[PDB]
Amino acid sequence: GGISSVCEPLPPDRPLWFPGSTPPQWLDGSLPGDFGFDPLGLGSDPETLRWFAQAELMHSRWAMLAVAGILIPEWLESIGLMENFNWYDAGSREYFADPTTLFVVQLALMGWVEGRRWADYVNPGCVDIEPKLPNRKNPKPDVGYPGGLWFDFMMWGRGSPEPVMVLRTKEIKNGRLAMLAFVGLCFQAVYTGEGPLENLSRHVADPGHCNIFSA
Amino acid sequence: KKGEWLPGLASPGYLTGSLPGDNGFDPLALAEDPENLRWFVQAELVNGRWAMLGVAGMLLPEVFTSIGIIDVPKWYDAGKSEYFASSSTLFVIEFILFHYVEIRRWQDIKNPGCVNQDPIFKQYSLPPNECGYPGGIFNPLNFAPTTEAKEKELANGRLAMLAFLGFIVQHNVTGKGPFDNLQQHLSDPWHNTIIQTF
Amino acid sequence: DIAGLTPCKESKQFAKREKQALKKLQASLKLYADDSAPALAIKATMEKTKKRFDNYGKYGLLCGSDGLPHLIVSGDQRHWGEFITPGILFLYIAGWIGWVGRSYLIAIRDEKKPTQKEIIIDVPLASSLLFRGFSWPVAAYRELLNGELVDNN
Amino acid sequence: MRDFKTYLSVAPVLSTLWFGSLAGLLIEINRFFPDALTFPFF
Ligand code: CLA
Ligand code: CLA
Ligand SMILES: CC1=C[C@H](O)CC(C)(C)[C@H]1/C=C/C(C)=C/C=C/C(C)=C/C=C/C=C(C)/C=C/C=C(C)/C=C/C1=C(C)C[C@H](O)CC1(C)C
Repeated sequence: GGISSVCEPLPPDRPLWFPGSTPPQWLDGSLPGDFGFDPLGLGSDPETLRWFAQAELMHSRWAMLAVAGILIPEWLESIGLMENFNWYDAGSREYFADPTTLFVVQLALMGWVEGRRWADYVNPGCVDIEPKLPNRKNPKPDVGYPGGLWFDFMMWGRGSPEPVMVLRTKEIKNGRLAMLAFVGLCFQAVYTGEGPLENLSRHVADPGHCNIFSA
Repeated sequence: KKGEWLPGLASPGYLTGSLPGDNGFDPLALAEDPENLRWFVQAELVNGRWAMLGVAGMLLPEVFTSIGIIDVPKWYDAGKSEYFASSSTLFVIEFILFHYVEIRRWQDIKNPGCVNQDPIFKQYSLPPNECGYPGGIFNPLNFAPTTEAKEKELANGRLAMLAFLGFIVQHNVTGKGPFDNLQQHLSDPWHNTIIQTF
Repeated sequence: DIAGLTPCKESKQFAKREKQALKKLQASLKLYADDSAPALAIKATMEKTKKRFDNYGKYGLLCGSDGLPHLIVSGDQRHWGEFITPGILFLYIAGWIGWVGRSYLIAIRDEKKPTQKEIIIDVPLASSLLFRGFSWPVAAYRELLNGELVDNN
Repeated sequence: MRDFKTYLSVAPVLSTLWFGSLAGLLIEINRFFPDALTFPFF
């Protein structure tokens, strides 16, 4: 009737990665993108399952940001709005500081927030960033899905347009696709010796050739 | 006013918050024993106060020398300077006086309120007081020793000990004054950091 | 010149030993073309030998009559880096290991089956106690002062 | 997964991991700081 802000677990007859097989007992559909895929049984322990879910979420978000920052500047260079973009050679460019001191500064700045996130995972609610306004009531967020004023300034979560489970599976699926994409780009940059969009262009033309088997 | 050094972590049981400057920072469980905590409070107070005096002595004269008001040698080069007495006599005098005053302090640490009285002029005695904060003659301006002042003193002491560690490490790696290191950092920070001195 | 030992940077026999080592390495090097991988490995070995001899000369080591450096452990301040400083570092690390092991044994002492925690190490408690040995001298000194280091049986 | 982590916590596996990490650290130190007879940093 209103907006439900709780994740709804998928029914036990949900579509699976391998239809006709029995989904594992530790995957009951309560997690985003739950398709019953665990051949090695790595998620048997619920605590390790929570840690692996958070790790998958983090890898998903970093991979989506990574693939966006590879593809969009590469699509701009092919269009012509970037003079000398190359994501493989981007790390060896000349900046205002050495890579080592930039790495140390990045380590400190990122280990602040990664460690605040660690404290939130260990103790939910120990660190709160959303303001405690005098009569506004802050809803309790899920671990790994925070966000009031800063991380969720759109209020697109918490049951708004698509239910929280639907948007979370969408995020997880795009993240898995981006992880596979980034690993593919990393292998293509050292195998083909070319860019991503160039490789796509030579694969779309005569796809019977210009493949993994022709370098 | 207690606070946490780590928001996620819980405070230890022996660090309830009675002591000033309590942020629950004992990850290595050094002060689990109450006698150990009682000794470590005094050790922290004395080390922090000496670090205050030391960091002031190695920072402010160097800043004034760089400005040009006075011509004072660096803190590492002040040992070889010329004085009215040699360094050995000064060390012996300092050893004698420090032996006396620190033995008196150690007696107060072992049993509080036992060495408050003058041994020469017995009519002079310190008022009753907590260990580590001896009032009377040591507090001529009669400033109130509230817990806010104790917390501020402990915070400045911890900052001073960190600053002294930075002082000795920076002189060990660069061989120049800490304010000279600050000026070199302020010249262009992104190529004058810890990284480029190695 | 302690105990009649010349310094290694002013010793003729030290340079002679370096000459024999370099001559043997060059004799091994002469069998291969200079652009090959074995030649590069031999050249790297020669450069390492030269750096080693230069470092041994510049470190202040005293070389004997046979051309080899002799360590002095009597406590002389010129040679505190041969024994005393590495000895202090080793004592610190060994006290770290011993204190961590003793803390782990004390922690699992009052359990139902303590032996199960020895064949199968409980990793979270061990990793919690790993860094407690960083301040092992202070903890050991206080435990000795409070009479907790020893057991009176 | 809990049983596999318990197996990883048993004495030979944990000893192998610990000693392999220690041996790798010592080997890398000996590569980057080779032929160390004294402690010259002080
Ligand atoms: C995620 C999707 C993905 C996509 C769309 C592409 C796309 C492309 N790749 Mg990359 N690649 C990927 C992942 C991906 N790759 C991965 C995971 C790896 C290795 C770990 C590689 C390694 C790689 C190599 C070595 C080469 C390419 C090349 C190419 C072209 C295909 C021809 C071929 O020989 O490669 C097929 C290579 C594979 C190793 C197969 C990996 C497929 C993964 C496991 C699953 C993707 C399937 C899934 C249904 C994706 C959805 C499709 C679509 C809706 C997005 C094409 C432009 C070729 C090139 O451009 O030459 C000119 C080539 O040389 N790729
Ligand atoms: C790729 C798709 C994707 C999707 C579907 C989701 C989905 C979800 N996220 Mg995740 N997330 C992602 C990527 C994604 N995320 C990335 C890359 C990060 C790292 C920065 C995060 C980190 C993250 C946080 C920190 C939070 C969420 C939250 C949520 C919810 C918000 C709805 C949503 O994001 O809008 C769906 C639509 C989009 C993602 C469209 C893509 C955006 C385009 C490319 C750019 C944005 C446009 C423009 C530049 C922005 C405005 C400009 C302005 C700053 C001036 C939803 C469950 C919130 C939460 O769960 O609270 C309940 C929470 O606060 N996410
Ligand atoms: C607490 C805790 C807790 C947990 O549980 C564990 C742990 C972590 C281990 C712990 C610890 C921590 C820390 C950090 C510490 C630190 C310390 C310090 C640094 C000190 C200093 C300290 C320091 C000090 C006193 C200082 C002093 C100084 C001085 C006197 C000076 C002198 C001088 C001068 C003026 C001038 C001239 O020209 C020179 C001289 C003559 C030289």
